Amino acid sequence: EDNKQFFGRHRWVIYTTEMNGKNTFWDVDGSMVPPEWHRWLHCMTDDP
Amino acid sequence: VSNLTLNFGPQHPAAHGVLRLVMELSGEMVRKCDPHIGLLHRGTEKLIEYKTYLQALPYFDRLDYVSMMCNEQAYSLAVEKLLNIQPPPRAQWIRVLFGEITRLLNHIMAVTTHALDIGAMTPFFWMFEEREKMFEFYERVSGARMHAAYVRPGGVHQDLPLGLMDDIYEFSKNFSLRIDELEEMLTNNRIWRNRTVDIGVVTAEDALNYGFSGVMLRGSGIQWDLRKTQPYDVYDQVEFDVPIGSRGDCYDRYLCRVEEMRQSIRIISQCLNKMPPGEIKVDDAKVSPPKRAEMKTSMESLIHHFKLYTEGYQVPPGATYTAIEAPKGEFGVYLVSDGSSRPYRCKIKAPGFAHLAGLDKMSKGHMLADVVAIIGTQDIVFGEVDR
Amino acid sequence: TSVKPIFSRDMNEAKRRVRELYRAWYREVPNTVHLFQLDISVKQGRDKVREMFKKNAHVTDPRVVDLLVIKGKMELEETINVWKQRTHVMRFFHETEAPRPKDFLSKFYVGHDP
Amino acid sequence: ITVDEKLDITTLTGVPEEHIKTRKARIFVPARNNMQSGVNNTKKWKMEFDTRERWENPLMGWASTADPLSNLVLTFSTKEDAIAFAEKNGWSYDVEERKVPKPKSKSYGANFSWNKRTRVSTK
Amino acid sequence: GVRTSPTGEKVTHTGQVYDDEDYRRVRFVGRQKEVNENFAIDLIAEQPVSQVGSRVISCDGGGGALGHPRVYINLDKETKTGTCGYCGLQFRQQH
Amino acid sequence: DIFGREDRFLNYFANIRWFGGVPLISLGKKTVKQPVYIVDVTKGIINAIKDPDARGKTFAFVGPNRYLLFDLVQYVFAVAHRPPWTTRDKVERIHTTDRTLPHLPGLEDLGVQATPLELKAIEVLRRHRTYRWLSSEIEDVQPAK
Amino acid sequence: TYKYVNLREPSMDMKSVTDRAAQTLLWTELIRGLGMTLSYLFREPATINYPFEKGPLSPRFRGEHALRRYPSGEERCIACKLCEAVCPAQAITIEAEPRADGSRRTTRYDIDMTKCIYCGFCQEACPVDAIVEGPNFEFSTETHEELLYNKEKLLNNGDKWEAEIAANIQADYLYR
Amino acid sequence: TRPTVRPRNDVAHKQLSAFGEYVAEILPKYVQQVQVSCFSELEICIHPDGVIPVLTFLRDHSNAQFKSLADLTAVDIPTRQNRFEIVYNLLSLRFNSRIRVKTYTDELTPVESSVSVYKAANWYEREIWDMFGVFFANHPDLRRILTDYGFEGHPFRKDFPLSGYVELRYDDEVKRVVAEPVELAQEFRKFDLNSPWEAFPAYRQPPE
Amino acid sequence: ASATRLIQGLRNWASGRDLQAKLQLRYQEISKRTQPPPKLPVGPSHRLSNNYYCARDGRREAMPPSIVMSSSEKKAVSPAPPIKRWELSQDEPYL
Amino acid sequence: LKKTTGLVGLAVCETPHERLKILYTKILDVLGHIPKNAAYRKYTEQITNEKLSIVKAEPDVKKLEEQLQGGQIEEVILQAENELSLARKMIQWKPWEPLVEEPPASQWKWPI
Amino acid sequence: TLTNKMAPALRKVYDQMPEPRYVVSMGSCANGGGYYHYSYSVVRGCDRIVPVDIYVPGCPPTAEALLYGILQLQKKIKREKRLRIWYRR
Ligand SMILES: CCCCCCCCCCCCCCCCCC(=O)OC[C@H](COP(=O)(O)OCCN)OC(=O)CCCCCCCCCCCCCCCCC
Ligand code: SF4
Ligand code: SF4
Ligand code: SF4
Ligand SMILES: [Zn+2]
Repeated sequence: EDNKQFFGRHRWVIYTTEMNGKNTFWDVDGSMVPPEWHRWLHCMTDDP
Repeated sequence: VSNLTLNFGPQHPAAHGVLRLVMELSGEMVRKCDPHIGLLHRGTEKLIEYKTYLQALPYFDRLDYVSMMCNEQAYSLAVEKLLNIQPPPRAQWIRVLFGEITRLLNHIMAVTTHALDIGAMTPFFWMFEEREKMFEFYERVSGARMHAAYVRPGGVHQDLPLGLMDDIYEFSKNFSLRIDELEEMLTNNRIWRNRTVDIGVVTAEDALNYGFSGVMLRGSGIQWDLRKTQPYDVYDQVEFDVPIGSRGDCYDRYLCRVEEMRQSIRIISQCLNKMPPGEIKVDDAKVSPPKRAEMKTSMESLIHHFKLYTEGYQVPPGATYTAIEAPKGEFGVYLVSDGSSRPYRCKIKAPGFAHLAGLDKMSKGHMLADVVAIIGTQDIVFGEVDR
Repeated sequence: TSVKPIFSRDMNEAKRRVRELYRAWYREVPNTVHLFQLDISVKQGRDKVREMFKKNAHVTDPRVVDLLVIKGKMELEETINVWKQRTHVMRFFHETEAPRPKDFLSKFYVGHDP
Repeated sequence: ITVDEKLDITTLTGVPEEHIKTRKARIFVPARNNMQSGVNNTKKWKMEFDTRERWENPLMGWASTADPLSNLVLTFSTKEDAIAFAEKNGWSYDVEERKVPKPKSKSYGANFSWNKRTRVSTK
Repeated sequence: GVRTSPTGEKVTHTGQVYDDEDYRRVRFVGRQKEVNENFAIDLIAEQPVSQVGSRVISCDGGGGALGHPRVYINLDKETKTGTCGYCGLQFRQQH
Repeated sequence: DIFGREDRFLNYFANIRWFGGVPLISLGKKTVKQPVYIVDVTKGIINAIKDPDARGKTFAFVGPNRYLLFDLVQYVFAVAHRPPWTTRDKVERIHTTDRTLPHLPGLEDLGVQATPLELKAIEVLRRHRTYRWLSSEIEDVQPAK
Repeated sequence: TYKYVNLREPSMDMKSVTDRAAQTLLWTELIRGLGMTLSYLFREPATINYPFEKGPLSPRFRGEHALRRYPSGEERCIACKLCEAVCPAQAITIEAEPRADGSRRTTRYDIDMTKCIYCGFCQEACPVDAIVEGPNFEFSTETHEELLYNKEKLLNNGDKWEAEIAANIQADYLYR
Repeated sequence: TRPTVRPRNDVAHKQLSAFGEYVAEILPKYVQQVQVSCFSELEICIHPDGVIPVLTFLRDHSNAQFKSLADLTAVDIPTRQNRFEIVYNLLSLRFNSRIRVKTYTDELTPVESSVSVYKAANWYEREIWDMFGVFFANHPDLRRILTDYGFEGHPFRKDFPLSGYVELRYDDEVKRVVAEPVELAQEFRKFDLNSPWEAFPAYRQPPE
Repeated sequence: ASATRLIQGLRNWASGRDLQAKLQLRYQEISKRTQPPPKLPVGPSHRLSNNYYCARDGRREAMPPSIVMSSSEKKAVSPAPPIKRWELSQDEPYL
Repeated sequence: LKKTTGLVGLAVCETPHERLKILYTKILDVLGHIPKNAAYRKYTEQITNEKLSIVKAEPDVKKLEEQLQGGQIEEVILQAENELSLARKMIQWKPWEPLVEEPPASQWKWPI
Repeated sequence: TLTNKMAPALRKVYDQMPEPRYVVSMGSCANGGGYYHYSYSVVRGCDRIVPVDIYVPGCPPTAEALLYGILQLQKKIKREKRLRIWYRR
């Protein structure tokens, strides 16, 4: 989460690897975020 | 013999909707053009007959998709008018606000895409960024991006989320600066101007017979407006002024769209200043559903909920024609109601369906390379024309 | 019983106009079947044309006849030009309609009250 | 104008496919749904069609058909208009006769009457 | 750990299990047959039997404005457990 | 030999015309052949599949009329005019000659119509300059038929 | 009121037409104005990296169709048919057989996400708020099959995230 | 009645009644029924002849202008000896008013060329022909708008079901799009939403 | 904006004055999210003792009156007085 | 004097007065050639004489436009033209004769 | 929305294309009929015309969602493994 320097690109993520004991890195896409981080990452709510 | 028969093309990179076209021409000059419309025709008016008023409303959203809250306002005003209801004041004000916001949308689109079609790859980008801010507003308001209704008969529902009008204000603050940036991007450009100057002019009475209603009549003489003459809601009160032009030249129509964007900024401003905190929906439980707190715990609210969804409110019989000012010009729906839940026969009026019928005369005097600009100049969506 | 007849007062001029129309079709069958590059022999196409005329042969009222003639000159007015692709002109022919059994115990044998 | 007076039955071939021969059309006045009491559903003649088969779709099982005319209904004011539209529009029809409640005499006092067998127990 | 068919299919909280004859079963070849592993009914008997020292009680079903609408259920008959029509969670009057 | 749009037979003959001009007819004649159009075949299969008493009965398909000699090659080469494989496996394949044995249920014994070569041949061939329908002068070998 | 443009007197007087021959001839307005207002380039563009960053949204946003259940899950759906009754695309299916306990739930509750226009009406009509439009837009199936949802898939969708939806509903129920 | 109800004005009501009455006085030939909606929109019924004369009038006469044609449409009503109501809906430019002109026809009886007054009527008439099938005498052109070229049957009229009688698909047999009798995956479930009790007492008709 | 020196002089020198609300909208003024939870008013009616639904109904009217229906030179009155012509706007007469 | 009128396709004629005089006298002649009962001649002749007198009064151009209540003078002239055309077109096909056949008499009841 | 009238032209546009090609169906309409799926002129799905790979629902699908669809198409391109089966092993 950025210092708030700017909107729209507020916050950002790295998905890393091994999720569900399946795939690998380089496969990054959506749905890698769990539900609550989906909420707070989309500007839905300002509270992590 | 000579002449030719040429045809359309499937898309420009920004293309909204596809027409065919058959132009019998002379050497690089079009003597006769005969647009084939009806290519994309989804048969809404037959569908609406099978679905109740509350159900058929998204059709009135997406028949003309670009300008949306306006069409919403048209159908809603129709059902209210025929149904003898008035929305509470705050509903009317919100409806005006998003009405002129939507007008800002459809105008900025029409202008920019009119550039991208002709050349000028960039202004499309600069301004549709701001348009993305606009949909950033809708997503808060109605809970979805574009087609989300947020308009009913008997007033809008689900009032603004707390803290929205701040964002509205903030966009409206510097939008003036940015649209002026477009005005330096164009308007004294020798290229764009010298491409569209005298192309596709119109005589005022001729426009009346051909039934053009919109920036057409605006930019060509014949001073007229529905907003001023037949105020359909509190949109009467706020002060502003419409532009005109004396050259009927298709350049006037452009500049008139611009100045209507600016005036739209005025109306948005004054609206933000005048907003009463009354309520959202009307208070009549049988026209519009109760909020859940009253729904639960109270019997009659529950019943009117359940039936008002299953069967839907019944509208007394009558024939109405309502007309509003939509960014493509005069838009309207003619409702025909058997005393019932469902409607019966409702034909929308597409300004594009009129304006498009004018290419025959308008394009008679200029070769096809500017028939491009002739089509694109009058705001038109082939999703709205067909229906 | 009053009426506002269209192009003809009596079935006479009706028969006249439909004769005209069939002349037009029998003119332009080869030009089209060659024009859209159909696989049908001109003879076959013409036979389907006269068939489509024969289907309606039992009509009497010359209002109806005249209106059907308007339909005909309208569709022919679309085929004389290119406005209709290979698709529809083929769509008069039915290749992809499965043959429908018209004999009883075959119908009964399958369709269960068609 | 030269109105050209003409006498023949009106028929239409400018309308859809061979369904006209096979299907019979039904005319009636729908009888009140009994589980409610009220007549406003009644008073208007209707036209619906002989129904046709429906099956369980192997992917889901929604009902499905080729019966384009299945879901139509046409409200008429008087039966003469039903037979008129059936004749004119070309496909065969069958009429059902309209029925009404039979006029009755209910006297509340007859609940309590002296020698008459009618008496309301519990009221 | 759902009850499993002799074929290996997992029956559902409304038993849908296909029959060995049915060809449609082939659509599950190579791809999973999805069913919620947590049944509903199994969570009804999970709940305790609430008791109230009053005669007639309410259920919002999880609090105001979120839940099912109010209904007052009658506990008069104590030889059975009076059940809400929405939640399904029983009530009794204590003795 | 099965005949159709994307098939490997008649299209092959259309594409063998290239350099050297020696597809076959080394010794000439000696080749009787009756290509059959594809939809007749596949309709054969579907009737065979949905019709009882098609089980346990072996039989073959026949080009109904044509039963051509190598005059085919110059025909299909004549119509449609003019613009990794294998050895005598392939050219001896296409050079194989017979209609074999008459008694086997041919076609109608499975109850389906047969298609002569001409029209469908036009359809699949296409090519040329496309601008003249003309005639094309059907081969009509039917030797000894 | 009417405020009109382009009706003006171009001055054919001197010192206007000076700058008119300069204007036509030397392209100053074109060059200066346009080339410079593009040389406006340096402002940091607005672009967002979608895998690693995501644009803004709203608590009322409409995702995919998760069913919900009570605490101690009851299958909050009562089967009352409303969500199916108001569906403007008609795409829903409900068949409800009273189950073992005597309470009523649905046997087959289906959706065609193809047909679904994502109204929000089925979110308003549900008396108990059984079905709610999800926050997550998670999609791009490889077959037209996969976009049709059983009651089961909708449940599992509801289990995958709730406290999500619980946060949204708990936020906005004051508006509805 | 003060809140929640549209306030109605009697000024426009009396005015429009006066104007329609006036039209009835000056055109006794074609005028049949002149009524005013209680929400104040004047609506005039016209015999299916004087459409050309009546509209030539309503474009001129200097006490009325109606320079602009708003929209042209029709409504398909069975039960009537004439199926259709051709509805001319006009816009008065000078006076701020709109009035409607209703005319009727059956299938066979044409309506004659409203083009010669309003150019805007050009496509509205064609669209009516294609989507309904009301023929228009000596229209400058008649073609198909909003439907397929080979398409047939005039869809909007209630004789024509929601879906069509055909569908499109493609198959490697013919290498072209084809047509087959309509087959739906889902039945288009039908609903009866009409409740009894006559919610509106005013509009009731006398029973017989 | 981000730290800019001499390029923001370029931009100040091309297109004129700027830096109020950088086009990107990225600097604060985001309202947080709902510091108070919303609570909404309720308009007319929603009150006992004032009203009966008959008075405030507003539907159930308007049977359209028919005139001249077939079944003192006066004034030749128009539909209404014409539109009083518009006037200019003192803010900008022209632009 | 003035300048190009606001309307795009309309000429500016420096002689409005006697132009209107001519046109209105024409409308009196032709409009008077109609049999005199029918309301059309009555009302049209009334308004025509009235507005004519309005022309007989104010000499100036602008205040004439003001009190006249029409549009800009050119628009008024045009509308007088169309008035005349409608007049003679109205001499043809005799609009004032009694009704042509009444409707089916069951037709116009809306609610069905 | 894909109407009957447009459909043939659509398949032609498909039909002159580089042989390796992919079709992404966007929007509830084209992906199986969407808000219409009924009446007549509209074709139901774009499968009935051309084969399809990535169905992205939404009405309209949020630009982010469409983009996620294109990315998932890329991840279908990864596993093509098209050539080593031309090696037939
Ligand atoms: C003292 C001793 C004697 C000294 C004598 C000295 C005399 C000097 C007098 C001036 C000299 C010439 C100045 C330049 C003239 C170039 C040609 C020209 O004038 O073009 C103008 C012309 C006008 O367009 P238009 O109005 O449509 O045409 C009129 C036709 N009736 O066309 C146009 O305006 C349109 C052209 C648009 C081209 C596309 C846009 C180009 C944008 C970039 C241009 C600048 C590039 C600079 C160079 C880059 C680095 C090399
Ligand atoms: S959002 Fe989808 S399921 Fe819900 S009512 Fe609309 S189309 Fe139906
Ligand atoms: S409205 Fe809610 S409880 Fe009723 S059937 Fe639909 S999902 Fe179930
Ligand atoms: S936004 Fe919705 S209605 Fe429009 S084309 Fe896309 S799916 Fe269809
Ligand atoms: Zn409960």
